[PDB]
Amino acid sequence: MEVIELNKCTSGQSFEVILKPPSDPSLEEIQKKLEAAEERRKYQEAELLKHLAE
Amino acid sequence: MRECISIHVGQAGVQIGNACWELYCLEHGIQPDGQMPSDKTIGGGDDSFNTFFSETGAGKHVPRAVFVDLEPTVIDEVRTGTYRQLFHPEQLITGKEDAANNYARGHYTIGKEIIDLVLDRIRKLADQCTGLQGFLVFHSFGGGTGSGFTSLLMERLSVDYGKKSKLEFSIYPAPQVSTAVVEPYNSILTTHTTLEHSDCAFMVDNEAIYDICRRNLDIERPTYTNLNRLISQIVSSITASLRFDGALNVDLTEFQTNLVPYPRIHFPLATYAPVISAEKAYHEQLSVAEITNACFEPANQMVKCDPRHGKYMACCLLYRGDVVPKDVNAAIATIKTKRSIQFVDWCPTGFKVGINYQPPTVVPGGDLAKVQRAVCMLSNTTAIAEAWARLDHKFDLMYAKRAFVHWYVGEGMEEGEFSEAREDMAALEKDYEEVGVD
Amino acid sequence: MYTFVVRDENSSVYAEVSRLLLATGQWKRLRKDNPRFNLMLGERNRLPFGRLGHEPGLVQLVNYYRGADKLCRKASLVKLIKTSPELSESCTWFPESYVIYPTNLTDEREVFLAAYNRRREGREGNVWIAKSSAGAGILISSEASELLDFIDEQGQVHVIQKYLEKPLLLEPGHRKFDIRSWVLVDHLYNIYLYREGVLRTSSEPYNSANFQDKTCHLTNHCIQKEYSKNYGRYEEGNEMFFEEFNQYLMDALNTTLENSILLQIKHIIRSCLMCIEPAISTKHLHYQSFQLFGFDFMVDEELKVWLIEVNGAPACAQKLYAELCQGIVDVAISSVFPLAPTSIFIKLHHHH
Amino acid sequence: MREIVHIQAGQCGNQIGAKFWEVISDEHGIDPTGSYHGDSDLQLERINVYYNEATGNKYVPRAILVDLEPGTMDSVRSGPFGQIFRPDNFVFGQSGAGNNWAKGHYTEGAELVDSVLDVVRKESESCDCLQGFQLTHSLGGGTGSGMGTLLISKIREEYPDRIMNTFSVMPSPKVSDTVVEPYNATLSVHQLVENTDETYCIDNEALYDICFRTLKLTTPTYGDLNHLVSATMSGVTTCLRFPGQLNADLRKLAVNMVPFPRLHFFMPGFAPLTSRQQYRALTVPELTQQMFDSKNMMAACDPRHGRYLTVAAIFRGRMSMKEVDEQMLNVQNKNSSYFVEWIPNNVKTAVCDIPPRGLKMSATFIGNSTAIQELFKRISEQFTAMFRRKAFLHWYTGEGMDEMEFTEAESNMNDLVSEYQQYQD
Ligand SMILES: Nc1nc2c(ncn2[C@@H]2O[C@H](COP(=O)(O)OP(=O)(O)OP(=O)(O)O)[C@@H](O)[C@H]2O)c(=O)[nH]1
Ligand SMILES: Nc1ncnc2c1ncn2[C@@H]1O[C@H](COP(=O)(O)OP(=O)(O)CP(=O)(O)O)[C@@H](O)[C@H]1O
Ligand SMILES: Nc1nc2c(ncn2[C@@H]2O[C@H](COP(=O)(O)OP(=O)(O)O)[C@@H](O)[C@H]2O)c(=O)[nH]1
Ligand SMILES: O=C(C1CC1)N1CCN(c2ccc(F)cc2)CC1
Ligand SMILES: [Ca+2]
Ligand SMILES: [Ca+2]
Ligand SMILES: [Ca+2]
Ligand SMILES: [Mg+2]
Ligand SMILES: [Mg+2]
Ligand SMILES: [Mg+2]
Repeated sequence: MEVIELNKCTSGQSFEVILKPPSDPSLEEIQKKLEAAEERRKYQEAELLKHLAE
Repeated sequence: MRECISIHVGQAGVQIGNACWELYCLEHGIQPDGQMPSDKTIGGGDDSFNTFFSETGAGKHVPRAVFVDLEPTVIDEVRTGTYRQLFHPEQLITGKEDAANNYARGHYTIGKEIIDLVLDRIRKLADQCTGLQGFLVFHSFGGGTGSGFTSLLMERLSVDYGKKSKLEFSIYPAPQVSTAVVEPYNSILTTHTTLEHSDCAFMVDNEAIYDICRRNLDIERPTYTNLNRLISQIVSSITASLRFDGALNVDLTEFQTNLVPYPRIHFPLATYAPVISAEKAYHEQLSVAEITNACFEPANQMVKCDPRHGKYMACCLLYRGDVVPKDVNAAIATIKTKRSIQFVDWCPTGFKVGINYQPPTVVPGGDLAKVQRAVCMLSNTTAIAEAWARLDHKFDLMYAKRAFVHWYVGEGMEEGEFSEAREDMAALEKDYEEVGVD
Repeated sequence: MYTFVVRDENSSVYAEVSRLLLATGQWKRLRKDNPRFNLMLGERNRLPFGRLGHEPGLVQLVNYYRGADKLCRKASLVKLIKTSPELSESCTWFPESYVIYPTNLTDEREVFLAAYNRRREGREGNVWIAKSSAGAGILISSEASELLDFIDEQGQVHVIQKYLEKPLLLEPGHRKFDIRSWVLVDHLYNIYLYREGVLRTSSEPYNSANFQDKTCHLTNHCIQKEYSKNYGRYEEGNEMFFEEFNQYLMDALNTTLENSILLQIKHIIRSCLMCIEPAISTKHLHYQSFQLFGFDFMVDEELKVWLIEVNGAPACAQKLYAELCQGIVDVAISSVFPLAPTSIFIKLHHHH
Repeated sequence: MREIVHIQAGQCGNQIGAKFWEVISDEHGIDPTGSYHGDSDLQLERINVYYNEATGNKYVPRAILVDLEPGTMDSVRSGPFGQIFRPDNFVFGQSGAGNNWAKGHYTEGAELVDSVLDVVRKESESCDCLQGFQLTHSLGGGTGSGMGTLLISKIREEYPDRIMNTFSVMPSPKVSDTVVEPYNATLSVHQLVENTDETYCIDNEALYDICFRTLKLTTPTYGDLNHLVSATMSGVTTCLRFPGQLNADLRKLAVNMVPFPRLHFFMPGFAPLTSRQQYRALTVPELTQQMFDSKNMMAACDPRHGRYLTVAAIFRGRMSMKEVDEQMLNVQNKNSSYFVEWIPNNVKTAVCDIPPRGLKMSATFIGNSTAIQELFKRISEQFTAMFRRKAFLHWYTGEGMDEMEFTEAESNMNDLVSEYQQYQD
């Protein structure tokens, strides 16, 4: 039950009690993901318009 | 002094962000017009509260915050609310139609077209900071914006601010206050793509806040205003160290140092007490031992789970009010001889304690009664895995039938991203089991 | 109209409880995966406790206490007793036991041999029994070498404990036996002891000069009905009920089952369950638990009661299924979900 | 500012569409001349959703009236609120459609469809942010069925990423005008399967039985049946026209109701339905028990014959929202054998403080139930009864159609039934 690193200031204090010792995707790569999904939306809408044109 | 920029995404993040900044102003003595009489340095200063507020030549204390929503109704409350004068228009960003609770729509379809605008507005706030620590990001799991656009913003912040820490306040989906059904999908999608980008996240389960509001506050059917005012108290308890003089959790990095020994396992459980109804005739003031003992009752946890059947990796005790170290240690001793507190063998069995003498501030007319002392415990338990298990099971039920998947594929998402995100959650669940179970 | 789910088709007990629940016309059984249930008759292994109590408006109840395995595992019970101050290492009603891991894997090998050498040198009876939870696999021997070598040949944790060389033998027959007590713990953590017990007797004469033939030493209902040639001679199915056993104690020993044995049993059930109450109580939990336990006791020739083990999913005696299953529905299920005596249980009062 | 464009086509579509604008105009305080006269700001909060604001604070519905003959729309223009509609928004011909899907879709209707789209484009071009479209029509005639489904096909081509919901009256031999109704209904259903995000299936027989059996109306009229549809339409759009719990747009509402793109046909319901014992206060238990009762549903399908994929309910009036949840969570947890268990929390409830005219409180039911397959089985059976003999086909082949197109519509509907059947097991 040890108290270590006791710090006191005007608005409070803090300390540590020990009870027992122990035993990314680049900017380019993101643009590709965003544009690849945008391209799948364009393709799906094209098949819809191609369907409606038929 | 180092600055923190808060980012509020989606309806949940914006309304929660609104409640916190209201609370911050009442705590730091700031008026709705941005004026702060106690700030003797006009138009400048490197005080502790300056980590969250900047100052104009006219003495206005302006939050270091950005509000983002794909639809404007929630952010229009801020533009016209009580604290409209605090923010300037550049800080409030709104689209014209939301993501319809569709992750793919917020991340890809709409997110792609507004991500650069948000980064620009954030860059402006960053350009006012002499030493930016990082970002606090508020959002929901369930919303199409809160889930889908946040994960895109997190990826870009990791690129544009490599050496900056990013903490989250995330709202876990609860059926009692949700008319949606696809929220398990969004939660898992956003956790997968946000995992590697978030240093420390505080999950708040709406189900937990709902019961605390009915149980302790005697609200029959709580509103978002009720939930948010309680949630902003816990948020204030967690961010107080950054805004006040002190020596514990004085910068965003210290949160990971003290609460996250393993990177992926960065979801500390939060417990708060006491929550006393204001309508009560007058409540007996609880002691340090009583409120500390309450921190091990599931009824006051931000995520309902049983820590008695987990292992602790870290534990932080944040006190506010009339509390002295003597009483803390005295209570902690008693609890160890009465409670089930099993730590992992590769972590010390101890508690870091912070005390701020200023008692919890309460919004006038709110539901919470003014107490003389309160505490918030941050403990990294494997028991919080129960929440990942619950959420992952709901995902499996719908995904077996591919229910609602066409809504995501229709916005440009590949079905493979579903199973890819799910297998990541399976790996996350296995990590908790290797750390907690024998 | 209450709803329940069945997730263990092998439980003879709760099969009868479910059969009774439906008979009331006020309980509806749902598919085993329907989460909108009031009562879960859960599985034995890996019961998903984390998914309980998260259905809006549904008060949910389960028939297993999360964490009670600490008390129903051979190796866990030994650890709980030695490390729990409420029971201490000097616990007088539990045989000396040691946790021994096979060498192919803390472990108490040296601690066991230290106590073993002490007995051998002191001329005292030095007979032990090695067993594990992964058994139908038990070995009784007086040599420490045989016990440890038997465990190494296996691959699971075992327990070596002292063998009661002075058991109380029933007459006529000169035969061993054990006592099974069923205990129900409701959501409020009241400890109810079923008024009906059973003595699983051995139909073979106890022989202390031959531990090789384990038919007279092991009183398991399956062993007697398989490796015993006098099964059912003295009592039907080698099952003597408290009425007869009590009558015997009066004629033979001039004492009652209550004074001589039951007081110690009630004391043991309390000490065990009160110990783990802080760890498994669902008092302030988002769901409610209750569980039926099966305690196994041994009695020596001094009429001292010894705890053998505790079962987490016990079966019942054929003649007592109806009365006990109905008793579970009365105090455990209907107490939480009421419907539109002279209790068969004995409430063991205690401080929570 | 999430605007909705309303289109009503054909006799049924315009007579039902008219009563709809009559109902909500009263709820928003709009008089027959377009001038507001309410006493609550909630009436104007979401007023732009369905109304345009003209000079002098006038509110003009955002509605387009379409027909191939002038008769019905002459009635509307001379009807109660006839003056409230934009004069330019009346688009009609003189030929008529002769209750022939081919005339509404391929010949007569094709000659008029472009001028309708010009009005639609005009209304859309003024919307700050278009939510989507809603169409009222019947499936048993020629205009609302044949030309309505043609309008949807051309609206989707020009607005591919906008929501399209319809209120579709399904024919029944009990309330029938012509024998070719099964033909027209089968041909429209496939258009709706492909091109609507939501279709509220309103069965004329269910409406009839409700008027005769529940309402005790000796001799029901089309007017009586339409009173039920107006009330149901006012119910489902309550969450769009007033502020409350949910503030979702058409797309978010569809996202949570439609787990599969083709299975988007809803069974609507309404409560109370009282016969003239009409002043008695209706309790929350009664509102809930009726709302889920089959007799209160307008699809003429027994839900106990299938399973709910998703269920929504809107409660209107000053009531105990706590006691609301108690009765809802009671109906679910007492009949969970009819809800699919692989969509967690598929029963959602919302409250609105404003009750309908002359009702302390009410509830509107919206079920995405696999039992709707019984409705398509009926239509298919009646279709094949005639088509096997090619009866009345000449009316359609004379308009350029071929028998093959009928065979395809037949297969499409029977596939639709097979899709509902797999999800019911
Ligand atoms: N605690 C709390 N939760 C909220 C609040 N608003 C919404 N939620 C929860 O957030 C989830 C819905 O996501 P939203 O945040 O509303 O959606 P969004 O982020 O705006 O994204 P969109 O789909 O585009 O609207 C549900 O689980 C709600 O219960 C709030 O103000 N406070
Ligand atoms: N220390 C000991 N001294 C004497 N006999 C013992 C003993 N340990 C076990 N036994 C004998 O073994 C039998 C029960 O063994 P044990 O209970 O350990 O195995 P088990 O758990 O598979 C049977 P059950 O679970 O049904 O009670 C009893 O009949 C008892 O006579
Ligand atoms: N509920 C209701 N159904 C109608 C009405 N008018 C016609 N119907 C039904 O709609 C079908 C006839 O279609 P109709 O609208 O007259 O054809 P259209 O004018 O060419 O579009 C038949 O099945 C009728 O039962 C009405 O006013 N109300
Ligand atoms: O599609 C629509 C609108 C076009 C009418 N709705 C279905 C979903 N409804 C709903 C009700 C309660 C609720 F809690 C959630 C959703 C409301 C209406
Ligand atoms: Ca200053
Ligand atoms: Ca990083
Ligand atoms: Ca012509
Ligand atoms: Mg939103
Ligand atoms: Mg056993
Ligand atoms: Mg007609």
